[PDB]
Amino acid sequence: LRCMQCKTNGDCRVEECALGQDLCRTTIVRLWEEGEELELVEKSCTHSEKTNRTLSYRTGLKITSLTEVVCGLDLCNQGNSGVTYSRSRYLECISCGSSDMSCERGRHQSLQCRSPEEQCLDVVTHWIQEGEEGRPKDDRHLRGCGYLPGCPGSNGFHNNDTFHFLKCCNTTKCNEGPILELENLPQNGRQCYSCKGNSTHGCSSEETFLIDCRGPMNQCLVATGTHEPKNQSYMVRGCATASMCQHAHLGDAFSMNHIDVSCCTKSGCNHPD
Amino acid sequence: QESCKGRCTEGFNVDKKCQCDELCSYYQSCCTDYTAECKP
Amino acid sequence: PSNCDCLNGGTCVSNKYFSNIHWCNCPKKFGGQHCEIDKSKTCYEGNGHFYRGKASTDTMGRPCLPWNSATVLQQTYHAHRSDALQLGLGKHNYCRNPDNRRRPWCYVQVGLKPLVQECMVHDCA
Ligand SMILES: *[C@H]1O[C@H](CO)[C@@H](O[C@@H]2O[C@H](CO)[C@@H](O[C@H]3O[C@H](CO)[C@@H](O)[C@H](O)[C@@H]3O)[C@H](O)[C@H]2NC(C)=O)[C@H](O)[C@H]1NC(C)=O
Ligand SMILES: *[C@@H]1O[C@H](CO)[C@@H](O)[C@H](O)[C@H]1NC(C)=O
Ligand SMILES: *[C@@H]1O[C@H](CO)[C@@H](O)[C@H](O)[C@H]1NC(C)=O
Repeated sequence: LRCMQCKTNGDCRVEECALGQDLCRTTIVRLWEEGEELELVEKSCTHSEKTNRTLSYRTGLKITSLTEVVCGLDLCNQGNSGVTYSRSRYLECISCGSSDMSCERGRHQSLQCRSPEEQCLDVVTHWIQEGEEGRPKDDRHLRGCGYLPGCPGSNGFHNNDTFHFLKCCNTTKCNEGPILELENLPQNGRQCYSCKGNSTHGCSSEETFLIDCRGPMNQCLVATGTHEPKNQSYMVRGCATASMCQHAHLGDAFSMNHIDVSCCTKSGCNHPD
Repeated sequence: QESCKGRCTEGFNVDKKCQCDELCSYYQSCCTDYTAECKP
Repeated sequence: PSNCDCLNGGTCVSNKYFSNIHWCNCPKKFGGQHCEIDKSKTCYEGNGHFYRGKASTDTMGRPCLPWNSATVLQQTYHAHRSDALQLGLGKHNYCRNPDNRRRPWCYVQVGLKPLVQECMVHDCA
């Protein structure tokens, strides 16, 4: 597997598409603001459990449109995006996001999707604080049009210091209403253990303690997998939905590959033992 | 019939060719005289 | 403290669902990948070396070649060039004066080998 490697500044080359990993991908960000607009394109190798996906949302005067396409052939990210592909406008959803607080200050807006497959989405991405020296720069609330991986319906995980959530629904404006805050959803009754980091220091018995699960996240979960700048071993424990215990939905959450996720029902069943 | 000189600020017309609303460029649906007619 | 090469008080953003591509969140009269472009401005301050903003044409009306195009990629000044951001040279054909000519200029296809041409722009005097 070889791929096109392309920085947003447009400088490109060919990479013998990494080791083990084998998909090339293209990712496009379209920043659109009244008349004017701008397009960033990235291409490169990537791991196998990546897939085709969209997300699009309004912040004030502007709309942002993420999209990432995925194939698996020695050079196939090669060539242009994809007359009229928007011959129409489809589902209508509410949309806003944290970058201008449109979400947080209830300044929600109507946004129509550009394709027949897109649904309305509410994604939540919360982090206690530091890891590198500030951590991911995901907007904390984002809602709008899209088709994200493992979508129909919902999924979520939280633990001592993180909370991620995807609602993803096919009905008209089915994404509206007040923005979730976790500390804000009911305790469901389950207790589960919680940690991040390595099995020794990070996720050791002495460092792993119970938390009260909330909302529909009522399975205790253990995930092990391999982190980015290719530091192996990363483990995570917490409260999740059954949806999370199915598929590598935790992958994209925690910037992790090649991942096993055990899960269980009875409270506390979650311990390193 | 297309043409945005027609009113030029109704909104999205689901049975209509080009559009003349505020998001037509987003949806990539403007009339080629939008810019001209109502955005000089 | 800050992050990404956002300029002009841009705020950086990324997304976990999309290979953590990152990009700037720009205010008002700045756009470009990095809020690099003063979309407000219409003239240049003396010399032009610190002129950003748009304007893509030389004296004859000829349009500028893009700083990232293959031809321009053969000159001294082009977008794939480390200091490229600090020189205002990117994926656009906006006028610049990274080499302190009397004024803002650009590469223009006249003949084969393309020529540097003083550019369509006003001095704020
Ligand atoms: C479990 O994960 C811990 C994550 O931090 C790890 O801690 C420390 O990680 C750093 C990684 O940079 C190591 O230092 C190395 O990094 C620099 C390059 O930035 C090199 O120049 C140094 O020579 C060095 O190789 C530390 O060695 C490491 N030490 C600590 C605090 O433990 C743990 O080591 C990891 N252990 C497990 C469970 O595998
Ligand atoms: C989405 O993935 C499918 C394979 O399942 C592929 O056929 C398609 O081209 C991908 N993306 C788009 C919109 O082209
Ligand atoms: C959306 O997905 C399919 C469309 O046929 C359907 O079976 C499902 O029930 C729909 N979701 C609802 C009920 O809104």
